[PDB]
Amino acid sequence: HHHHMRVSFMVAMDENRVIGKDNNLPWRLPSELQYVKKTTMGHPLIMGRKNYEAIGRPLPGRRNIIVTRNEGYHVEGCEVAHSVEEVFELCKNEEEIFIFGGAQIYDLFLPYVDKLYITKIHHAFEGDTFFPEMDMTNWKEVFVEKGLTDEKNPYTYYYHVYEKQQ
Amino acid sequence: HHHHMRVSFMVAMDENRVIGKDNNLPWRLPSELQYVKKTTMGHPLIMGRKNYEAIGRPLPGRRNIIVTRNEGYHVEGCEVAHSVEEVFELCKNEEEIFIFGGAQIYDLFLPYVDKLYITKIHHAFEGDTFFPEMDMTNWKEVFVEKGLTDEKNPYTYYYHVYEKQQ
Ligand SMILES: NC(=O)C1=CN([C@@H]2O[C@H](COP(=O)(O)OP(=O)(O)OC[C@H]3O[C@@H](n4cnc5c(N)ncnc54)[C@H](OP(=O)(O)O)[C@@H]3O)[C@@H](O)[C@H]2O)C=CC1
Ligand SMILES: NC(=O)C1=CN([C@@H]2O[C@H](COP(=O)(O)OP(=O)(O)OC[C@H]3O[C@@H](n4cnc5c(N)ncnc54)[C@H](OP(=O)(O)O)[C@@H]3O)[C@@H](O)[C@H]2O)C=CC1
Ligand SMILES: CCc1nc(N)nc(N)c1C#CCc1cc(OC)c(OC)c(OC)c1
Ligand SMILES: CCc1nc(N)nc(N)c1C#CCc1cc(OC)c(OC)c(OC)c1
Repeated sequence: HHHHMRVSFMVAMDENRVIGKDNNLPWRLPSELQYVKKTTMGHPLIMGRKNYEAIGRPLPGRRNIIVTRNEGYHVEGCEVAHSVEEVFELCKNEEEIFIFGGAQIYDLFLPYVDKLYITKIHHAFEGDTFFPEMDMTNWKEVFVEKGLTDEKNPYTYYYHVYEKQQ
Repeated sequence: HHHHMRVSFMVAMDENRVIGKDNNLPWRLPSELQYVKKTTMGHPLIMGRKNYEAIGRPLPGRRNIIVTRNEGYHVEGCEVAHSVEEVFELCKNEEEIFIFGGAQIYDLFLPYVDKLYITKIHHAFEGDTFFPEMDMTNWKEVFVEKGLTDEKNPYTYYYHVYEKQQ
């Protein structure tokens, strides 16, 4: 609408939409992370404050934008926004931005998502944090591929990309 | 028109519109069945008498409505209707109803379909029962996604959803 960048979600979730456990990731898939790095590289990452602090460091090659209500919050090598609109202001001339989680930030940007890069992990983890439900009416799957399952990547998972039609 | 529920078709068919063989399903896709259960949950299932009897049991979490000309027909845990209009009476205040087959019941409700949930299986099965032809002009595809193909689900198939424009 009023904003001009493509708003993409980047997320990995399990069979029951779990994305987190005890303020961390419930699984380790190095190959899935490499897919994430390659796809997001050169584009802003929009992160909830909690998500960012668990990561602990600016992710290289991308604008790191942290979303917080804390008006005195500052991190070296990162930009801080306090609302959806402030993100939109900081990113006004960007081609595409990646909403990178976690759940509160996914909920925040849900009315604006144009494109969904969702990895689906075929396992039911114990967890406390969930990706929001989405009505996929007027969305089309434009990419799907099986993830690498091996000794280092011990679950079955698929990369999916959906694009909003309206 | 005069009825106020959305009339949805729920069907799985192959390359030649085959839906049945010898009064049963020509394939076993448990993942497709999982999609069907999730999509139809909480909404009425409208089933031809033959379709229902092959299933043999009320499907849980949904109003089971059986269409038959047999005026003395009764099944515990299900409702019986004898015409399209009687189904519309039973479902007058429903949000959406799912025409669940088989072919005679799809034929019956064809003039009233608003929405199509079609699974397309990329294989040509031997069969005797077919989904009726439909002119898709004035229909828009509002969702498409690849189904899961694996050891338990040995065919390639896609979920499609179409909505009628008029
Ligand atoms: N599997 C996956 O794809 C991913 C998993 N995760 C997981 O998710 C979990 C973290 O998610 P979650 O707990 O939801 O936290 P978030 O990352 O969503 O961060 C929540 C914080 O965001 C800020 N915030 C929330 N709403 C607003 C608002 N309206 N305006 C301004 N700031 C706001 C607040 O910061 P403040 O308190 O400073 O005001 C809040 O504490 C972790 O387990 C993490 O590992 C995260 C990303 C991806
Ligand atoms: N792949 C898929 O998506 C699906 C496949 N199927 C398959 O389809 C086949 C069954 O289809 P089909 O043989 O056409 O049978 P139906 O399920 O459509 O049942 C036909 C019965 O419906 C009743 N009926 C038909 N017309 C009317 C009417 N105008 N008024 C009142 N009742 C009516 C009659 O009941 P009565 O004789 O009692 O009077 C008739 O015998 C099976 O092979 C099944 O596995 C079924 C559903 C889905
Ligand atoms: C699970 C991966 C992931 N996959 C996908 N498809 N989208 C995402 N948004 C994320 C994510 C995330 C958050 C996240 C990323 C990380 O590496 C960059 C982390 O370092 C190891 C991390 O440590 C706590 C937490
Ligand atoms: C093939 C599935 C199916 N898929 C879709 N997309 N729509 C449908 N309307 C049906 C259907 C049907 C009929 C049907 C359902 C069943 O499980 C609930 C059955 O039990 C195993 C069954 O056994 C004889 C017959």
